[PDB]
Amino acid sequence: ASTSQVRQNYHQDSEAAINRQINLELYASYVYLSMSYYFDRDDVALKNFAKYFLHQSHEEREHAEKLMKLQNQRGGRIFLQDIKKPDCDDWESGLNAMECALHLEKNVNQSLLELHKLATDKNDPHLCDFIETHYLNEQVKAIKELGDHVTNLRKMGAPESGLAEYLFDKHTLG
Amino acid sequence: ASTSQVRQNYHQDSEAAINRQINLELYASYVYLSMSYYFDRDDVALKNFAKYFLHQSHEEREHAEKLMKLQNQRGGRIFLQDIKKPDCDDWESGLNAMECALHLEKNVNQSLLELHKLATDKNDPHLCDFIETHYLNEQVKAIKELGDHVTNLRKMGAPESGLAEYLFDKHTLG
Amino acid sequence: ASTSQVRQNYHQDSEAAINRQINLELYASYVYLSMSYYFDRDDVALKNFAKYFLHQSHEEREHAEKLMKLQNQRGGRIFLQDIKKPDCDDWESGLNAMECALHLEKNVNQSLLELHKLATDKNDPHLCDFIETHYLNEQVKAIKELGDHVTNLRKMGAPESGLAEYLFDKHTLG
Amino acid sequence: ASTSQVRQNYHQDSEAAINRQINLELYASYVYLSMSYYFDRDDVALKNFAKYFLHQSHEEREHAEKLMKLQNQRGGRIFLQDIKKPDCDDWESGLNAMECALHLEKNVNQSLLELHKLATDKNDPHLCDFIETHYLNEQVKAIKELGDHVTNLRKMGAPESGLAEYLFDKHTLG
Amino acid sequence: ASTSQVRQNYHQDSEAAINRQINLELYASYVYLSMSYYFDRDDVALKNFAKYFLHQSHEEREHAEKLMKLQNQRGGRIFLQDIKKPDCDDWESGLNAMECALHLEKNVNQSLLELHKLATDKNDPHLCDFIETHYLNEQVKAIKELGDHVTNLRKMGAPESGLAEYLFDKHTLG
Amino acid sequence: ASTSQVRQNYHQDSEAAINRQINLELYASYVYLSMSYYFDRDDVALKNFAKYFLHQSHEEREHAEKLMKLQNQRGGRIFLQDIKKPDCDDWESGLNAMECALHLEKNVNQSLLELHKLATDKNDPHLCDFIETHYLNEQVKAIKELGDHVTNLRKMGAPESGLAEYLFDKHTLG
Ligand SMILES: [Cl-]
Ligand SMILES: [Cl-]
Ligand SMILES: [Cl-]
Ligand SMILES: [Cl-]
Ligand SMILES: [Cl-]
Ligand SMILES: [Cl-]
Ligand SMILES: [Cl-]
Ligand SMILES: [Cl-]
Ligand SMILES: [Cl-]
Ligand SMILES: [Cl-]
Ligand SMILES: [Cl-]
Ligand SMILES: [Cl-]
Ligand SMILES: [Cl-]
Ligand SMILES: [Cl-]
Ligand SMILES: [Cl-]
Ligand SMILES: [Cl-]
Ligand SMILES: [Cl-]
Ligand SMILES: [Cl-]
Ligand SMILES: [Cl-]
Ligand SMILES: [Cl-]
Ligand SMILES: [Cl-]
Ligand SMILES: [Cl-]
Ligand SMILES: [Cl-]
Ligand SMILES: [Cl-]
Ligand SMILES: [Cl-]
Ligand SMILES: [Cl-]
Ligand SMILES: [Cl-]
Ligand SMILES: [Cl-]
Ligand SMILES: [Cl-]
Ligand SMILES: [Cl-]
Ligand SMILES: [Cl-]
Ligand SMILES: [Cl-]
Ligand SMILES: [Cl-]
Ligand SMILES: [Cl-]
Ligand SMILES: [Cl-]
Ligand SMILES: [Cl-]
Ligand SMILES: [Cl-]
Ligand SMILES: [Cl-]
Ligand SMILES: [Cl-]
Ligand SMILES: [Cl-]
Ligand SMILES: [Cl-]
Ligand SMILES: [Cl-]
Ligand SMILES: [Cl-]
Ligand SMILES: [Fe+3]
Ligand SMILES: [Fe+3]
Ligand SMILES: [Fe+3]
Ligand SMILES: [Fe+3]
Ligand SMILES: [Fe+3]
Ligand SMILES: [Fe+3]
Ligand SMILES: [Fe+3]
Ligand SMILES: [Mg+2]
Ligand SMILES: [Mg+2]
Ligand SMILES: [Mg+2]
Ligand SMILES: [Mg+2]
Ligand SMILES: [Mg+2]
Ligand SMILES: [Mg+2]
Ligand SMILES: [Mg+2]
Ligand SMILES: [Mg+2]
Ligand SMILES: [Mg+2]
Ligand SMILES: [Mg+2]
Ligand SMILES: [Mg+2]
Ligand SMILES: [Mg+2]
Ligand SMILES: [Mg+2]
Ligand SMILES: [Mg+2]
Ligand SMILES: [Mg+2]
Ligand SMILES: [Mg+2]
Ligand SMILES: [Mg+2]
Ligand SMILES: [Mg+2]
Ligand SMILES: [Mg+2]
Ligand SMILES: [Mg+2]
Ligand SMILES: [Mg+2]
Ligand SMILES: [Mg+2]
Ligand SMILES: [Mg+2]
Ligand SMILES: [Mg+2]
Ligand SMILES: [Mg+2]
Ligand SMILES: [Mg+2]
Ligand SMILES: [Mg+2]
Ligand SMILES: [Mg+2]
Ligand SMILES: [Mg+2]
Ligand SMILES: [Mg+2]
Ligand SMILES: [Mg+2]
Ligand SMILES: [Mg+2]
Ligand SMILES: [Mg+2]
Ligand SMILES: [Mg+2]
Ligand SMILES: [Mg+2]
Ligand SMILES: [Mg+2]
Ligand SMILES: [Mg+2]
Ligand SMILES: [Mg+2]
Ligand SMILES: [Mg+2]
Ligand SMILES: [Mg+2]
Ligand SMILES: [Mg+2]
Ligand SMILES: [Mg+2]
Ligand SMILES: [Mg+2]
Ligand SMILES: [Mg+2]
Repeated sequence: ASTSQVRQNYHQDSEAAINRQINLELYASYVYLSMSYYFDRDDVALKNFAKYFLHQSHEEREHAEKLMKLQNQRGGRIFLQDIKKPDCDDWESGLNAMECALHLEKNVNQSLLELHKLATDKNDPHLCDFIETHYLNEQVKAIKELGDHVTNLRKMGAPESGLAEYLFDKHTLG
Repeated sequence: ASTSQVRQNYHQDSEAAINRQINLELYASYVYLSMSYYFDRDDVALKNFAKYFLHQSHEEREHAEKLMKLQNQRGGRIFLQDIKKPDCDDWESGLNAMECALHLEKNVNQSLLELHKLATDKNDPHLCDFIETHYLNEQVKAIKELGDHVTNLRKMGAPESGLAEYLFDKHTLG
Repeated sequence: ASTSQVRQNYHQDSEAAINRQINLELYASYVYLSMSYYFDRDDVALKNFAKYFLHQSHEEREHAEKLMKLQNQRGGRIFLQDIKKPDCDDWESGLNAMECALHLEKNVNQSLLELHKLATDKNDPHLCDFIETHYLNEQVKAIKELGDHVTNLRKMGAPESGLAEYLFDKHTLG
Repeated sequence: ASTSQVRQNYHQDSEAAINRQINLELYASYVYLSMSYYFDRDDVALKNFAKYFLHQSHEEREHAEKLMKLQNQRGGRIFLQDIKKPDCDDWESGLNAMECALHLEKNVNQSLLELHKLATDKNDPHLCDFIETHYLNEQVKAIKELGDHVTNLRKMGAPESGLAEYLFDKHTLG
Repeated sequence: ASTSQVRQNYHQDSEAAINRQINLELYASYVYLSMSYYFDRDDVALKNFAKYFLHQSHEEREHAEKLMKLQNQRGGRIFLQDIKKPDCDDWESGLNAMECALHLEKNVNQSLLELHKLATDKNDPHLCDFIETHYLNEQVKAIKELGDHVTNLRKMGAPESGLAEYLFDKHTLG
Repeated sequence: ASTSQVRQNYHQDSEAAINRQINLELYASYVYLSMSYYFDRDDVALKNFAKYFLHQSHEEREHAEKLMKLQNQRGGRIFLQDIKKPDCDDWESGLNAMECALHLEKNVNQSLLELHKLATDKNDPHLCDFIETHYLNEQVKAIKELGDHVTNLRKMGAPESGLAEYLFDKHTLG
């Protein structure tokens, strides 16, 4: 029951919201892992799409670990939940995977914006600064990058043009 | 429906057993992640226990990735399931965590031995060699290491001796 | 007549099966040599297809040499047969050559799997280990690579698109 | 009485067979030590024969140590027996010593093949892989090398030609 | 049917004669491969004879490849035939193998001299220069080397003297 | 029967005493090998005790080899006997093993002192110098080191204190 010796200005609602965000980052890690190995299939065979999404996957795990570190720094207690399987097994195309990644990153951003609103409501400037420093601009850059990629693949003629996804794999992701 | 152009001598039962093993490796990764951050709590504060279990966690993710690579190499299709949360939130002590890790690694080994029996039953010598090369001796070394650690912590007087877990953290894990 | 001073646990059927496999590896070497120089024709002119298949050809010769070394290591006696000319003089296209190479590598794999079954039947664990160590995973990687290449060429629009085979030559094989 | 915390899938018969093999490797070490110092006698005086057999002797000790390490890795218990003196004090000639070494290495190989059959019978794929990885191909190479040496010494005119054993000592073992 | 865009002054008889020579070079490659592994037998065991003939074998493959390159350079079309097994399985002795290699190299030279006569008859100075530059002096050097080796082995007392072949292996081929 | 051409001032009793000492050094090597792998057990798990005794074991083998070299230098003839298994399978504790090693080294020293008395009685100053140079001060240093180790382990509270043996392993043997 008794309070952590380190805990100060750290609301129970913020503690719970941080545990929810840890789960979402691990979910995103899992989604990108699934997408990566789709592109390693012998009937898809786009190795730089596979490498790009595997790197994305490793970055999400790092995002989760930093939130776990934060939870302990502030004297909250980590509570883990199941990591749900991704919505899709078959990602259809390079373009569709990039569109799904854009959607994932905007949903993660919306979660972080809700987290920041809560930290603002509870007058937790350390937690506001943590989210702003480590997460919000990373999300803005990730979303911009994925939008750029979706744009190029559409302009090149994906997903009908297998030549488009092949040349994008070599010139943008390679 | 139609068969992968690469698939040869790769039974549907082996394909399914590989997907089950991918889930178990990701589960083990999650268990070690949970254990790691327990030792980063301000009321536990054993930083080399935390580092040791985080490294274990990263190794399990690599074990899962190599099985995903194998699935595609042989022309099977990855099917992911939810990654269950670990059995414990509170791991009690350095000794208890090490005993739980020993139990986890023996359960993963038993799964791999069942997988090898199936590959033997289906006359899949490539899959037998894959399991023997990349997994069986890694498990034997992991189990031996964890047994050694449990032995030292017990002999030192853990878990009642907080001095024992502190000195083990510095001299064996540091 | 009299037995080799080194021979131990090496069945006459295994000895004969090794000589058959030596011939098949030299045949595969010859098939890839033929394919290589097709791409060096002035009316085909895909230099990285030519280089890729020449390297394949040199690797098959190395596969044959290692089996010849094995035969002598175990005290069997090499018996050579004619190396048959390849089935084709004209390989039609980059895509068709890659499809023929995939077929060749799956036939060589099937031969090696029959060889392993025989070594298992004759309780020859050294020969089983030799095949697993030096051949089975090399075949699995070769087949996966060729499947990936066939997939990309088809998606790019080969064989009708001469642009597809030209750009594949530069970006994947170059 | 109670079971090792590490032990899994490790039959008592395999444990005993490993202890027998440890003794045989130490015996082989002793045989090669005896042979080495025969060639250091002032009335034999073949220094590269002496060096060759001393290196052989050190390799057998390493073979024994790795089996001792395996016994503990799998949670079996080492049981040592007397190391019998070699069959001979006087090895007669370079050729006779090489013929005795060929016989020793084939007997050690036969022991390892019996060990592998037992591990196969007890469905111990880790132990099968251990024997295949560390022992079976080392034996095949050792036996082939000794056969080659016996062949050269016989062709040169040993053991009647002291010139043959002298020139072999310099050109093959030196 | 229609003519290569590159073809100029290249008679159909020269084109056919080049295909015959490609087969003979691949045959010679095969003969030297067979001879090499004879010397790797445990009951022959002359490792520098084995290395010498393996290098010879690799040089013949290079001779064949350069003729394949020539065929395409001049706009002819490669036509491959079966590579016949060597005349012998058992080469008897170092001296006999060297005598067989001398005979092989003189037969290859006679083929090249017939090829040059044809190129002269068809007023093909490029093909005459190609044969003179890349083949005729290589044959003269190869034949002289093999004659020197046969001479030394005979003078040393081969094939009855196993000491002769052993010392030649070390001092000339080593 | 007839005498070695090198033999001078080398009594048959000294020759026999040297063969007895060769056996005792090989016995000591075996005792330290057994002790080493006791500390590699998963239920003992003191890796620097294991390393220390393995090094001791290798030093005893070197002691035996130097006596074998001496036997031949002086024109005596090596006669080997069985190497008896150690008195213990289970060495109980770090302290007990160190006490057993102290006892072993004092027994080996007593043997060497008897050997020196015999060499003195037979007026063999070369053999006296050999024993003094290579053995007597090595024994005195070994005995002093083991006494120091026994003293520290007792003062630290071994064998009841598992913490004592763990910290000794790290700070003295590590
Ligand atoms: Cl608070
Ligand atoms: Cl609160
Ligand atoms: Cl990464
Ligand atoms: Cl605030
Ligand atoms: Cl940023
Ligand atoms: Cl940006
Ligand atoms: Cl920015
Ligand atoms: Cl391009
Ligand atoms: Cl299949
Ligand atoms: Cl199936
Ligand atoms: Cl790591
Ligand atoms: Cl099988
Ligand atoms: Cl391993
Ligand atoms: Cl280990
Ligand atoms: Cl190991
Ligand atoms: Cl046999
Ligand atoms: Cl047979
Ligand atoms: Cl190459
Ligand atoms: Cl078997
Ligand atoms: Cl491989
Ligand atoms: Cl691969
Ligand atoms: Cl691989
Ligand atoms: Cl068991
Ligand atoms: Cl049992
Ligand atoms: Cl050595
Ligand atoms: Cl098995
Ligand atoms: Cl090996
Ligand atoms: Cl070999
Ligand atoms: Cl080898
Ligand atoms: Cl023309
Ligand atoms: Cl013409
Ligand atoms: Cl070469
Ligand atoms: Cl002319
Ligand atoms: Cl030249
Ligand atoms: Cl010359
Ligand atoms: Cl010249
Ligand atoms: Cl004397
Ligand atoms: Cl005397
Ligand atoms: Cl050492
Ligand atoms: Cl004296
Ligand atoms: Cl000293
Ligand atoms: Cl001292
Ligand atoms: Cl001193
Ligand atoms: Fe994230
Ligand atoms: Fe794992
Ligand atoms: Fe300390
Ligand atoms: Fe091959
Ligand atoms: Fe051995
Ligand atoms: Fe040639
Ligand atoms: Fe000693
Ligand atoms: Mg959620
Ligand atoms: Mg990202
Ligand atoms: Mg709480
Ligand atoms: Mg669900
Ligand atoms: Mg989507
Ligand atoms: Mg910033
Ligand atoms: Mg950052
Ligand atoms: Mg499961
Ligand atoms: Mg691990
Ligand atoms: Mg399916
Ligand atoms: Mg649940
Ligand atoms: Mg537990
Ligand atoms: Mg291994
Ligand atoms: Mg590995
Ligand atoms: Mg065939
Ligand atoms: Mg290949
Ligand atoms: Mg035969
Ligand atoms: Mg035909
Ligand atoms: Mg085909
Ligand atoms: Mg096997
Ligand atoms: Mg392998
Ligand atoms: Mg290889
Ligand atoms: Mg025995
Ligand atoms: Mg050896
Ligand atoms: Mg027992
Ligand atoms: Mg006896
Ligand atoms: Mg003998
Ligand atoms: Mg191997
Ligand atoms: Mg080894
Ligand atoms: Mg011909
Ligand atoms: Mg030549
Ligand atoms: Mg034509
Ligand atoms: Mg014929
Ligand atoms: Mg001939
Ligand atoms: Mg010239
Ligand atoms: Mg040249
Ligand atoms: Mg004694
Ligand atoms: Mg000592
Ligand atoms: Mg005597
Ligand atoms: Mg006894
Ligand atoms: Mg004792
Ligand atoms: Mg004195
Ligand atoms: Mg001194
Ligand atoms: Mg000394």
